[PDB]
Amino acid sequence: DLGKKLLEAARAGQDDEVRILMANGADVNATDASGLTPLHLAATYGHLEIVEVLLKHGADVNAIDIMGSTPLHLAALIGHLEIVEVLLKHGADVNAVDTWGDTPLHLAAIMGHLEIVEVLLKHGADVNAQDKFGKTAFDISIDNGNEDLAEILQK
Amino acid sequence: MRECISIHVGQAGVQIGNACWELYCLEHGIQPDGQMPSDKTIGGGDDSFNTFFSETGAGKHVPRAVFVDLEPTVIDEVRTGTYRQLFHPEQLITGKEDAANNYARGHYTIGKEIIDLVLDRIRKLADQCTGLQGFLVFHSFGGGTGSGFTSLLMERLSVDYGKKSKLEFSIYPAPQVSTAVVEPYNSILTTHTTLEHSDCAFMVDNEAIYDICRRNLDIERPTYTNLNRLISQIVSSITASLRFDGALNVDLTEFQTNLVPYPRIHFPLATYAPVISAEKAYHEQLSVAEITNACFEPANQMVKCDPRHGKYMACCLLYRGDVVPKDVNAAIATIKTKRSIQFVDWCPTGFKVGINYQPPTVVPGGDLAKVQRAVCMLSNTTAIAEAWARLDHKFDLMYAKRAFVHWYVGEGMEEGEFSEAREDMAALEKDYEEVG
Amino acid sequence: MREIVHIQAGQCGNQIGAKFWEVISDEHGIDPTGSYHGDSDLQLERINVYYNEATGNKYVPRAILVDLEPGTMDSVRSGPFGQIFRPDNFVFGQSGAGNNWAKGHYTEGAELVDSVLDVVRKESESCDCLQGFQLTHSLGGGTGSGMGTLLISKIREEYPDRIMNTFSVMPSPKVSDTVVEPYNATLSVHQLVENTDETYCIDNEALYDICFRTLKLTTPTYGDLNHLVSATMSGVTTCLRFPGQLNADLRKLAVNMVPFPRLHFFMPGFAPLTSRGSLTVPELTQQMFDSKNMMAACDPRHGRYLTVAAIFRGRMSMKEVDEQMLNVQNKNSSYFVEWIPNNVKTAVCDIPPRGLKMSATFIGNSTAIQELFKRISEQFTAMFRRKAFLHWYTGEGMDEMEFTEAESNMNDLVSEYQQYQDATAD
Ligand SMILES: Nc1nc2c(ncn2[C@@H]2O[C@H](COP(=O)(O)OP(=O)(O)OP(=O)(O)O)[C@@H](O)[C@H]2O)c(=O)[nH]1
Ligand SMILES: Nc1nc2c(ncn2[C@@H]2O[C@H](COP(=O)(O)OP(=O)(O)OP(=O)(O)O)[C@@H](O)[C@H]2O)c(=O)[nH]1
Ligand SMILES: COc1ccc(/N=N\c2cc(OC)c(OC)c(OC)c2)cc1O
Ligand SMILES: [Ca+2]
Ligand SMILES: [Mg+2]
Ligand SMILES: [Mg+2]
Repeated sequence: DLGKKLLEAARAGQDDEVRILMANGADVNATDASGLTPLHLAATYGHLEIVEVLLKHGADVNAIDIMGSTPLHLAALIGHLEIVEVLLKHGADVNAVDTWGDTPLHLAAIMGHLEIVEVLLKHGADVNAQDKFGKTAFDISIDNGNEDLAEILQK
Repeated sequence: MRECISIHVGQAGVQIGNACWELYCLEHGIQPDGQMPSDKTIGGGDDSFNTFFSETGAGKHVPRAVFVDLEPTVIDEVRTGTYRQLFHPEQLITGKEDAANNYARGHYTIGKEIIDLVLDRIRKLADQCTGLQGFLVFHSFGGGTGSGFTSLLMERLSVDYGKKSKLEFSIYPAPQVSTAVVEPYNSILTTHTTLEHSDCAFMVDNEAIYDICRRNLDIERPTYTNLNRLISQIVSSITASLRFDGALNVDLTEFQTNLVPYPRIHFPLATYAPVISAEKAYHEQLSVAEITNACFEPANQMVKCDPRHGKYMACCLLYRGDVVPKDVNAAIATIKTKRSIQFVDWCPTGFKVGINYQPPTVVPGGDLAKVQRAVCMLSNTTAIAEAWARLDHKFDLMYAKRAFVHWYVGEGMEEGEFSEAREDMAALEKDYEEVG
Repeated sequence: MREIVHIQAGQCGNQIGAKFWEVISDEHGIDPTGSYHGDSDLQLERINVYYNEATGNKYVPRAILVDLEPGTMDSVRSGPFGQIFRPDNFVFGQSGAGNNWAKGHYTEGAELVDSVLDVVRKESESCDCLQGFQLTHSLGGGTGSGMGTLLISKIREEYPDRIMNTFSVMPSPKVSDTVVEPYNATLSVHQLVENTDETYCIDNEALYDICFRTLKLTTPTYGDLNHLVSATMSGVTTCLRFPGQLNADLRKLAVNMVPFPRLHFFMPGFAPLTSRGSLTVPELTQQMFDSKNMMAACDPRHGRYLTVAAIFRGRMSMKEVDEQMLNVQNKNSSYFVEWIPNNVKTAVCDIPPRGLKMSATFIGNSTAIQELFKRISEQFTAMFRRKAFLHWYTGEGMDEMEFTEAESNMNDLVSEYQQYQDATAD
């Protein structure tokens, strides 16, 4: 089962191992027990090079795990700006919604990744999208008193 | 001659004690080292001043007094002050850590570390007496030591000295000079636990004394030094009958007879006049009629309340100075024809009069002008219930949310003790309503 | 109540801890070699509260320095007062905690805790009347947060009758964009609610906001932030270190500031706000109660004050201060709970801090602190919902149950603040 080893190599940042495993038939779209693919794992752990190789070998840029998280949700949440841009360039759905009604914008806003917030907005992020509690990204900036974030959202 | 022992507890009791004993020395002619040249009998005697001062074979006149605090900084100032040679060194007792403004620490945890030593030292003084009549206990309501330690002490004194009288001088809290938010709690807890162990208690409302200092003495922001000097003048006027020859309140039993009709309503109101600033050294001398009238004015009271809203159960007038008895009779007859004075139907509508013909003494450094005649009125009026209601309301606001209760419970006190103390104050308020 | 034992843990704890010892030494006239060169008897009157008196008239801080990372000792030693600390009081490990709370609390940190406790024991037995402990630490990292909270519980078991006080630095993505900090901070708040008597909440979000928006420093650094921290720390300890009308101590501050045992998280404030290099009583009292002057990113006008203590430093009329304080409380009466009578306490200290003739220090127990706890909770939930980086903690021995427990305790703390904010006298 090369899919299991490819999930581990993507998380560990083993570039050479990822290339070798794909060359021997490893499922690029393999999933773990919660539906995380190698692309979700590389995107969460900040391995830019692995994200780019997986995208050139049939990875679904919009794969969702059991909680509706896409690789873009996790890149936006952890704060990897360079991976957010690559995902958007490869067709990531900027407005994808997870099981909590969160979009990547809500996650970059909560965690204070203002540069990623700017990128999501320039790429079409919906400022009116509400989470399951009815809150938009702007509502989070108002409720938490984040003046810097409120200014960016009003651009 | 029957001896009286004074006990000063916590910062307020100690600081007020220091000012009282300095004034007593000046009144009796005792120097800071205990020497008294007017005392023709050396090494002993039975003069009226011997009720407060014992005598050594070397002629030293020593206060029959004990100073106790759970921390040493305040008592250390007595040990180094002008009157450092006056007191019995073993008469000044200190612990290392204070009650942190917490009744429970003073009563239950920290106070137990020193209660036996304090009683043993009190017994050494008692053993030197020929006919001990009782104790005068000075303390704040608001402090942890003044509230909790005093309560524990009053309980112990009731067991070891069953037939001796106990009188308190108690400092009632005011917002302007207060130390802690929990002072209403401490005030109620100590009032409930001491109620059955005290025969008479003179409350001194800090707000009343603060206002007199500002209005009469023109002191912008009175400190404890200014309050204490005025309080000592009043305490002296109340205790003068125990230390000098006279015919009124000559012993501790007589205070109970004259001022306390029933055991629980044992809180007389003190009024004092005239209070004049030392800056007015050429002031017009006020007559017996003027100073007597001033006793019925609420602004000269030691406790903030309105006697026109209550009924009198007793009224004693204690004069000091150039006062002719017929002038007192005439002034009282005038004062009687005034609708502001109502006695209860079960009491004789009479005024007890005592005159000491020596004018009051002024302390060097004090804010008061010398006067040729002064008066202190002690009355038992149901209007003092207004002081209890103000305090009970402050307690109820916090207790309804159980604010700060955890500090007391964490020091060995049961939560139920709060409700039991409050029900006792409710009964005390109804005791005054029932009389009038 | 006299001696305080100070402990500084982790990078943040040591950096702010060193700045505190540099600022209060200057106030007490103590030079870097431990010698007194001041001009007033008021400076030495309560010196024993923070310094031990060694032979040769040398005042040595009762400071214990702790860290899993070895390189922190060198940075403390190379500071202006680096040689004043006792050599045997530096207890340093061999390798860091990597911003991991589980390493500080259960593995590396737990292996170095018995060594720090031996040092605490020695300094505590050298006290005639120990009042308690003071701890400086961040909640965002691994050592000050994980090992710091472990140290607190250890000291709490051996000295259950002494006061435990902390200066706890709250994380902000504006100063450190490291996404595991809401985990470390939440796990530590769960420990702080149970094991400390009083906590000064110093929030990096507020410190950054003051430097960037008020002082107008475009790129603030730890130095600009720590200048605000050291001024606050000097301010809140004034009544512990100088005579004053009260013989103030950690227990009397607790009894009068904490109405409910869990609500012991204070919002400090300072006036005037100044930067490195760079007033009347009515201006001072107004500024001291202003949202821009608070060291926690909370608007006091969104909640209610349960209790407040204010310390004024310098030459000013005491009557002026009484009137102005009475005036603030009366015209802003809706921001105070009405069921705690006389809940504002004021003190004046003659000696002002360095370079200022006037200063005011605010210590508030305000229900608006829930805003700070809600911010951290929202971030912890965003991360925890996706299980991001949980293996880093569970792999060190932690149970996933501990995370849910910390989250639940924190949300309960927020509900408790809202309960007393909505409470009425009647
Ligand atoms: N008139 C007067 N009131 C005082 C004095 N000292 C304190 N008080 C009042 O007493 C209350 C505080 O209690 P303290 O006597 O200071 O406390 P304590 O008995 O030493 O108890 P702890 O310090 O809590 O152990 C407040 O209401 C103060 O305003 C004083 O010298 N004179
Ligand atoms: N105000 C302020 N915050 C600081 C300082 N140093 C670090 N921090 C903050 O503290 C957090 C990181 O904690 P540190 O103290 O560096 O970590 P530690 O306690 O040494 O733990 P590990 O390195 O994980 O072992 C972040 O929120 C930083 O922004 C400082 O000097 N001042
Ligand atoms: C709301 O009422 C109260 C608040 C605090 C109280 N006493 N404790 C202290 C007060 C201090 O400053 C005013 C202080 O500086 C911070 C101090 O240092 C430790 C102790 C007493 C109060 O009645
Ligand atoms: Ca004689
Ligand atoms: Mg005291
Ligand atoms: Mg570190």
